[PDB]
Order: sequence, then structure tokens, then C-alpha cells
Amino acid sequence: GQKVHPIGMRIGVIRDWDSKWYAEKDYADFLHEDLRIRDYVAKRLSDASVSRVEIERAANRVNITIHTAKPGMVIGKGGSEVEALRKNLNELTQKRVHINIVEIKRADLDAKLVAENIARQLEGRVSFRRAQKQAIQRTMRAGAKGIKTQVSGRLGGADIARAEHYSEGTVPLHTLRADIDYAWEEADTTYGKLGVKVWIYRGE
Amino acid sequence: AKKSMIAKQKRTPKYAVQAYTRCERCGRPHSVIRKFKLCRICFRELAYKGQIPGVKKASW
Amino acid sequence: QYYGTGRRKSSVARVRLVPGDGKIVINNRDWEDYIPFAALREVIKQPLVATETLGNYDVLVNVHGGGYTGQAGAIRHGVARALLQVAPEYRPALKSAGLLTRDSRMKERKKPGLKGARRAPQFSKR
Amino acid sequence: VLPDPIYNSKLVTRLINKMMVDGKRGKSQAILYSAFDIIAQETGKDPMEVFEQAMKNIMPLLEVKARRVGGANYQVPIEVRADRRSTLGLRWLVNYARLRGEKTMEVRVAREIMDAANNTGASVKKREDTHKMADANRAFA
Amino acid sequence: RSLKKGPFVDDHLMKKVEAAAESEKKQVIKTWSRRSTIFPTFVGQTIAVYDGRKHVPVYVQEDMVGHKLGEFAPTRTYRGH
Amino acid sequence: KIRIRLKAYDHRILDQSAEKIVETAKRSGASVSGPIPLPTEKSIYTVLRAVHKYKDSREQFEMRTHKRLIDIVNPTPQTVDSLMRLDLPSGVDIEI
RNA sequence: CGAAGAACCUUACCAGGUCUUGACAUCCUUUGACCACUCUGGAGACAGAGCUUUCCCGGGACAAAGUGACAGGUGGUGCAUGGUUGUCGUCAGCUCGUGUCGUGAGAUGUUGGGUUAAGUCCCGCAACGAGCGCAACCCUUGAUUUUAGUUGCCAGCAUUUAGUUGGGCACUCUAAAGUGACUGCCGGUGCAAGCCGGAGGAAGGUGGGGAUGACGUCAAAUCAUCAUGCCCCUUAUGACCUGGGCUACACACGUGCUACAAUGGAUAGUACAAAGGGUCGCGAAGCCGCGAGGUGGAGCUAAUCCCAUAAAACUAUUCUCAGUUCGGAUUGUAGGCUGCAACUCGCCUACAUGAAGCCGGAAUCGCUAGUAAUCGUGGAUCAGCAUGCCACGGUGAAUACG
Ligand SMILES: [Mg+2]
Ligand SMILES: [Mg+2]
Ligand SMILES: [Mg+2]
Ligand SMILES: [Mg+2]
Ligand SMILES: [Mg+2]
Ligand SMILES: [Mg+2]
Ligand SMILES: [Mg+2]
Ligand SMILES: [Zn+2]
Repeated sequence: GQKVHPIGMRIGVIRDWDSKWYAEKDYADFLHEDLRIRDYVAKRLSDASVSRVEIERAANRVNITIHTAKPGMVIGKGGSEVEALRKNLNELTQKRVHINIVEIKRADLDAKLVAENIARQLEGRVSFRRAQKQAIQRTMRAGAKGIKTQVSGRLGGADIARAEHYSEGTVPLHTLRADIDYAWEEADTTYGKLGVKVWIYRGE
Repeated sequence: AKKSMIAKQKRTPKYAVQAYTRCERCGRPHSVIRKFKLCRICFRELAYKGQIPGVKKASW
Repeated sequence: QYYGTGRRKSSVARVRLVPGDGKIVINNRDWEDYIPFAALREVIKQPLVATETLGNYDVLVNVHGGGYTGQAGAIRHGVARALLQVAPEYRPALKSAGLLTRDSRMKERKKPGLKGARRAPQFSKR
Repeated sequence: VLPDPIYNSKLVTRLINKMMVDGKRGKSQAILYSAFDIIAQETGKDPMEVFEQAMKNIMPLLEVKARRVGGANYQVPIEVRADRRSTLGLRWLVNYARLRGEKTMEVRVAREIMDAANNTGASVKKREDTHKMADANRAFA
Repeated sequence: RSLKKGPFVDDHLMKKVEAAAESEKKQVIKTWSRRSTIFPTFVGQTIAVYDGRKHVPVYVQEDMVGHKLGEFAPTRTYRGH
Repeated sequence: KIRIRLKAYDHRILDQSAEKIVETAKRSGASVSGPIPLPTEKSIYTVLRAVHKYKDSREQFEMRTHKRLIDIVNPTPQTVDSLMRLDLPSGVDIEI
């Protein structure tokens, strides 16, 4: 069959939407502003392990919280990275900006991060067995009560495609008391695109 | 086509009746909701992702 | 002034009872000018005849929501409630008559791909 | 179901529900009331008694069922359920009362209940014909 | 226009037709206008109306005033299968 | 004789923000009403689940609003200042 | 069905008229406001002129011309792909670790006896256990407590054309946190799981309805939402403009709306809804107009005000069973809106015309309850354009032997 996006199934249930504001007459403007913002962030901070972005609006200021595993790149030895960010984001938004940077602990408990790991591996021509399995073991060591992954594409350069999925632990997608994380990431290959999907069942 | 069409959307037409809506993400004209300004399919994506405020999945 | 609320479909009757001869007002109108049908008027009576209290009290009603039959059902419901209120020993009679059963039959959803709640299109293989 | 508000019969309410068209219970119920008023006019007696006699006349006992037997399909007779008994009576009543062709519906229905209490009418011809075919095919019981 | 606030006619056609009072009707006027009404002032001067692929001539009359130009220049050529 | 209208998408945030306002408003002036709930005006956007075909299979998205209303009954400049300083958990809208 | 809106635009197609670093981006070099508005030749794109371009503090942001790198392709392949989707099927099934049997493939488990909506649950068994699914956690509806009472309510009260004004949250209504329904209790039977009945209660047996769609099947559909490998065009398979076509018409199918009438139609009066939308948007009252509408501008960023007479129902009068006062097509004339523009090719109104049709061959479809049927309403898309789509309430059945 076809599965529902297990995040979308849980918005307004146990997860809060990431784009947080109220608006009227300003809604589309703020939305597409913040989509441009996420494009900027993903474009210039894919390397930095950026994995979640929550937006906030009040008093015209563009408040942001970037949850990342390595802060030391978003900030760090210079102190000028976040200032560059708010400068260019001022140029876009035509507003004020402020940017908190949160440290994620257990970076292998975020499906987005894990999917980027696997995707960079598969672009570097690593085996799609070892990739999935090592990501799984890293999660279950990092503290996941459940893990699941799959890859679909021209696996290994085939003509015909298929899917390879592997799971440890309890991963119930029909339960909603589940705190599940999910992600989909894309890898490029000289043969074509590979779709990596991940989802994690977490502690409490 | 679609890049030239997305351009021609944004510049002002000869007459104002010639306006028409397009999703800024993917400029498809059909099923674009002027309240969100998104097309239906991009809307479904982002609404799953929780990148749209206040919208969730309608049970009832 | 005894009191009860009564609900049927989307109809809501705030109803009250006083001791009287049998006169009845509904929305500042005659029961006959509001419910002209003998069937629905008898439906209103049903508690007052299940327990012989018709020739004793006046039924004073206000109503919103729904249609005429739904409002009637609400009214009899709130009436039976207020009869309980004035006398819990009417509980057995009115329960066994089924007037305390708040009619939970609400009007069902429409659904996608269906031309109603349950109706689907005309199927054709070819 | 439930008995009629006025008369102490569920048959009236069922007949109302079986004449009803698109929820028009008010129209159906009123015309049946006026039709009993008509038969009381032209007879002067118990509408319940005359309607009961008409029932008892239109009321079948035996009816065919279509059953595969011996490489074909046959009509085997069978004693009808007591509920389907009344159901078929009221059904037939309403359908002949529609296809009759007088002026007004209450009139059609009232004349049919009269004829039925008198052992006349299409509705009784129907019972007789059902008995006739079932009895023709009583070899298969 | 359907309304008393009208009529309508393209300025780029009205101007040429007004200049065509000294035409003497030896010449002919091409227009890509099919939406413009016919005034009586158009009478006599043949107009070559653009149907989609060609300019088709029409001779105006008193009888074809009040109508448009496209009614006399069909779009879809059809021959009874 | 002044009024606050709070409207948002999240009733827990909104209720708690209103309780915050009400406690601070009672501290800065004692006579104030409680918060009163209004109806939840909402919008159900109905979308094709598929891309190309399948008009018959869909997905529905409800954007609700929850909103509360407050009435101040004896203002002071202390109250006005406590509301002029205070910034709320965003995702909401305050109206005075 | 994509299409939750084909007049132009959309629009990708066609004819014509045109451009080639381009309609759209980066990198270089020169320059800096670029442009805007008027005139002329134009179908317009576009050419000629004018008036007039204020860049801001070497930097920043956007801009004209050169200049090649590049661009662009709704050009292809869904038999290379991702992602998204139907489908068997919300069917109850699909598997796995360890163990054991089998040379082995495979089996076992997962069969059996019962039971359940359900590989649900019990007893038994060379299997013991687990995962995905089922169920349940979620939303909504069904009764009720506390909190808060305005933009909602009006009982006890006065008074107004108006719940109006005062006053009060009684009651509704609203919406947060709670309660409750769990075979929890009783009787029968079962060994047991469970099954049947009974009580209380609003609700009794996963209460009702939703969302929620397992491994995988149809190389199912999608390169036209998007991205995307390969190939192809790259002074044209690219780009602009006007006009046309997507609305053709001998004919076939599907899906629906309207009817074929007296449980009805014309005319008048007239009661009771829910769910929704509104800022340059809803648009009141009053007035003009047969009417569609025009005028007007109140109130409203909305439980305040508007869209908004709800219609079926009911009551009266008439038509008297007729191709009819049925039906309402088609056509002619004249109007109104929208929009630069209503011929191709919008909708609506008035008058007239009055078509086919007097209940549908062989066949075939939905539905088990507030359902089917039936009546209106709203929303999206949208300037305008719906019998379509999604939600809303009103009325409200028949039947289930098996
Ligand atoms: Mg348009
Ligand atoms: Mg395929
Ligand atoms: Mg295909
Ligand atoms: Mg479930
Ligand atoms: Mg295929
Ligand atoms: Mg078409
Ligand atoms: Mg059955
Ligand atoms: Zn889009």
C-alpha cells in the first residue's frame, strides 16, 4: 500500500509544527519568506548537520532556532557566522533577525541527520547494506527503542530498481503515542537518484 | 516553457484581467490556493512537514 | 418552576413546568400555532400520558435549532427530564417508555468519493 | 416502529411509511387519515375493523421461492413468514392504489380498502393468483 | 458591449475606416479585430478579417450593422465528414 | 473599559497565555474579568491525495482557531504598563 | 478523471508577424539609477523621437550595453528513477531470531478444537518468543460537573419596534480541564476463552462516524507538480505578440441534471436549519426598475454587521387527470452584469415560440439507519463563468428468510 507521512499524521497531536506564528493578510508573505529562509539555510548549512529549524514571529523580528548537532560550525572560532546569517537574512526578510543555535545530543536520534549520513555514503559509492546497518547500530546504541530504514533506486547501478529495508526494534507507525521521527533524503548517482527513508521510534 | 511562464506571470500583464495564480514553489496554475498561495500537492507536502502554521490533518 | 433541557438532532429546548390546567406556550406562541399536527402534538403528550400528569401542569417552552419534528423530540425529552425533577418516582415509567433515551441518531457525515454519506456513484466495468 | 398516534395500530404507521415518498410523512399520514374518514363516511363503521377485514383478505399464506433444482430454476411454494405476510399485504395495497387511475390518492386507497374488505379488487386477485401458481407448482414441495 | 454604455469598436479600426471615406473602395482594410462591432460608417468598404490563418473579405451592408466582424469570418472549416 | 482578544491555533498555549495576562492584570489592578471562550472558526481544505488522477481519494486539512476574550474593569497605568512591557509566546495574536 | 473555473491570459497546440547570451539565472568588462509618461508607424510584440532615471554609505543592492562560458525546452523514455498515488483490502493476514524435523528445497511456529469484526483471545501441540499489521492511544458525535460569561443567554424582573436598555449568568450557547461505558456487576451455559439474556445509565457490548491502508501484486499511473540519469533541438523541439483551437460533429459509451405529473403545478400567506465566507472584501436600510440589476452607502477586520427571504412542510384558492397551466429545449427581439473586450465562446432576466418525453429492450447500479430517497444552503477555485466537487442541516422510510 501507501503510507501516510508519520510526521503529518502527528502534527497537532504530539508534535508542534515548526513554522510557528499567527497571521492574517501577512500569511502567504510570511510563508514564502520562511521557505526562502529554509532554502538559504539548507543551501549554506547542509554540511553543518543542520536538522531542525523553528521559526517565530513578533515585533517584526524574524526569530529562529536552529537545532544542530555541531554548533561549532554554525558558530565557533570566528563568531561571525551567525552575524553573516542575520545580515543576509535581513537582506531577504526586509526585517530584523535573531538566531538561536541549539545543540542536539545523540545526533543519531534524528532521522534527517541519519538520512544525510546514508545519502553521503551512497554518493561516495558505499554499500547500501553497510550504510543502513551501521546507521541502525549507531541509533540503537545512541538510545533508539526502534529504527527502520530503506533505500529505493537503481541500487548498485542496476537497470531494474527495487527496495531494501531493514529494521531493529519496535517501530509502530499506527500508534500515535510514539514520538516518532521520520525523514526522506536524496542521493545522486551517475545512474540516477536514490531515495533514502528513515524513521526512529524514541524513548518516552 | 514553465520558466518563461513563471516570468510572464510576475510582470504585469497588458490588462489586469489576464492575472492568474501560480504556486511560487512550482508554478503550476491549477489548484493553487490563494489563501496559502500554494498548489495543492506542495501544500500537502509542507503540511505533512509541519512547515505551515495551524494546519493539521483533518480527522473531523 | 421545574426545568429541563431537551436535545434531538440539532434542536435545543429549554423547557419548564408549572402547576396549572394544561395550557402550553412554545416560543411565545400557541402549541397549535407552532405544531399543528395531531401526531407531533401527541408525541409531545407521550410522557404526560405514560404517567398521568397531563391535567396538572403547564408546559412552557423555548426552542432553537433544527426542524419541527426535531424540536418536538427535544421538547418531549426536556419534559420527561422535568418530570423526573418534580418526582423521581416517575423514573421507572418514563424510562420504560423510552422518553429519557436522548436520541443519539445524528445526521451522518458526507465523505469523499461518495455522493452522500453512504451513496456511491453508479459503478460500471466498461 | 411504533403505533399510530391516533389509532392503536402499528399497521397504520407502516402503511403511512410505505405510501410515503421522499420523507413526505405529513402528506402520507394526512391522506390516510382522510381516507379512513372517507370509508367511515361511505360505510359508517369501524375503520380498524374494515381495514382488518381488507388485510385478512389481501393477506397471502403460500408464496413461491425461486430455487435451482435439477439443472434449471423452479418455483417451489413455501409458507410465508408472518411479518412478510403483512408486508406483502400493505405493499400490494399501495401499489394497486397507485396504478388504479382515479383522481386523488386518498380516494384510491379508500376504494381499495373497501373492495378488499368486500373480497374484490386487484389486490385480492393478486393473492388468488399467487395461490394459483404456488398450487400449480405444489408438486415440488 | 451588451449595454447602453457602449458601443465598442477598436480604435485602430475606427480610425482607418474614417480615413477610408476618401478610400474610394478600390483598396481594402485588413484587421485582426473580430470583436469590434460594425457601425454604419463601415458600409461599402470591404474588410479583410483575420480568421486565424488568413484574412477573409466581407462586404458590409446596412443589414450587417449591429453585429461583429467575426460572424462573417468563420474559424472552423468543416465539410460534412 | 478596555478589552483583550487572544486568538491562535493552539488552545493550551492560548489558555496559559491568557492565565498569565490575567494573573499579572490582577496584580496590577484587582478588578478584572476572567477569560471568555469564543467559537473556533476554522477552515477545512480538501486536497487531492494523488498527483495526476484519483479525484475520488483525498486528504483533508483542518486549520482551527481557538480564541479567548478578556475585559478589564478598573485599569491603572500599572496595568497598562504591565501589558505594554509583556511579550507572549508567539504563535498567538493579541488585540487591544 | 489531472482541470478546486479553456473569452484574451491560462494554453503547452495551430496561422501569422518577429528575437537570438535570449522571456528566465551566475560569472567577467564598461558604466551607472534602471526606468516612467506623451507623440508617430503599428494587430500587438515592437522601431523612431521627445520629455525625463533621484542608486545609497572603495563598499552594498539592483540596472543598460558588450562579451563568451552558459541558458532554455509542458522534447523524449513512468520498461532507468526518486517521491506521491490507486489497487487487492482496513482483507487479516506477511514475516523473523533461537530451537527442532527433513539429505534437501522446505516445514514448524502461522496448523488443530473453540471463539472473535480481527493469526482477537483460551485449551492443546516441537516449539518458545518477537516484529509488521488487528485492537487500543488521536479527532468528532452522544449525557454531565467545575472554570469563565461577551459579540452569546433571558428564568425570576421592569420597559423597547426590536434581547431593545438596565440588570443577572438561571438556562442555553461557547470551550478548557474532568467524569462516565470498562463485559465493570447479576442470571444461564461453557472447563475456559468467551456466548446469550438482564439491570443501571444518556449511551452496551470495538456505543456511532472518521482518519489510520502490513510484506508485496498489477514492470498499474505520474519525466505535465517537482526534482532527476541518458538521449535529442539549442539564430530552434527555445522566446515574445496578435488572432484562432482545447467549446468542432454523421455516430457510440460512461457519469449526472431536468422531466415524463394530481403524494402534482400556478398564485398568495407563512413556521422551523446547520455548517460556513468577508478589506478593499461582505455589502444593509431606503429608493428606481416587470425583472436580471442599478443607486446608495449603514454596520463590519466580524458569536457584534453583512452574504442570508432557507426550501421542501403547512395553510387557503384555482387547475380536474388532459401532451395538460405537465415539461421545459430550441429559436427571435429587447435588457442587465463582468470584464479593454461576451461572433467563434460566459452567465442571468423579460416577452413570445413552445420541442422531445404519457415511466423506459437485452442488461445494469447504490443502499442495512437518521442510512437510501428528497429538499434547499454554504465553501473552494473565481473579475465573470457548475447539473461538477467537498461539507451542511431539514424531512425520513422498506427489508434481511437465509
Ligand atoms: Mg483569470
Ligand atoms: Mg510505473
Ligand atoms: Mg503512461
Ligand atoms: Mg487501528
Ligand atoms: Mg507500464
Ligand atoms: Mg477538454
Ligand atoms: Mg445478513
Ligand atoms: Zn507548488
